[PDB]
Amino acid sequence: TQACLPVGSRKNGMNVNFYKYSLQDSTTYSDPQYMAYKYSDTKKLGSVSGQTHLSIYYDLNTAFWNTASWSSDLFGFYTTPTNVTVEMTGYFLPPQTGSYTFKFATVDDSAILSVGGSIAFECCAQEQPPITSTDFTINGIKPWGAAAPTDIKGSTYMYAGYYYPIKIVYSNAKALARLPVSVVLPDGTEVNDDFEGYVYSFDDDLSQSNCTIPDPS
Ligand SMILES: OC[C@H]1O[C@H](O[C@H]2[C@@H](O)[C@H](O)[C@@H](CO)O[C@@H]2O)[C@@H](O)[C@@H](O)[C@@H]1O
Ligand SMILES: [Ca+2]
Repeated sequence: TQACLPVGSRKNGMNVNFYKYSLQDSTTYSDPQYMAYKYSDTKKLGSVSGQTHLSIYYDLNTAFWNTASWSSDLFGFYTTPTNVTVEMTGYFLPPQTGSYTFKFATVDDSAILSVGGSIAFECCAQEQPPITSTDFTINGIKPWGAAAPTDIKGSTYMYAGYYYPIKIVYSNAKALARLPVSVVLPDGTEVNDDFEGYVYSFDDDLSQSNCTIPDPS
């Protein structure tokens, strides 16, 4: 897996961008091209930065489930979380060399995790429009109106001390939003929801020369 060594000032946590998703659209959220990149074909609704608590939960009254609703429940950002796509980007800093098992405990309605330079995004280009890779580490999809898969896991081998691009794209098509995010470290340590000290951001520096490490090994 391709990693990076950005030399700018490090920022804490991951950037989160918000994009429109059509209420009750039961097709788009499950299109692989949409989850990978097409979500950015609309104007960004806005963004927040510095996020370390990655897990998503929005709920509302069952009497309202066929309807849009304004709330700040997603990352403090005022939107309609009943119907929205979220892109989280940053860099993962492995404390140790080994296999890392990322997990989505379940999902509602869809989410992907991509890991690696030229997979999640290009090294030193975190803030750019999305690249087109559908080589997902995790691809979770809730069937329309039925139970979502659980313990949806994916492994990446990482070398200590390099920064690995990560991208989570998440969509809610209606009603409840759910995405519990965790990772199991090579020592068996579980990191649940709060990724402080494991995820960082760097401002784009497309001039930096030695940013990409094709083979960290
Ligand atoms: O019983 C259907 C469904 O209800 C709830 O999920 C809702 C919503 O969040 C989903 O996006 C859509 C489409 O799958 O279904 C519901 O409106 C949850 O109770 C869920 O567990 C369940 O399958
Ligand atoms: Ca939903």
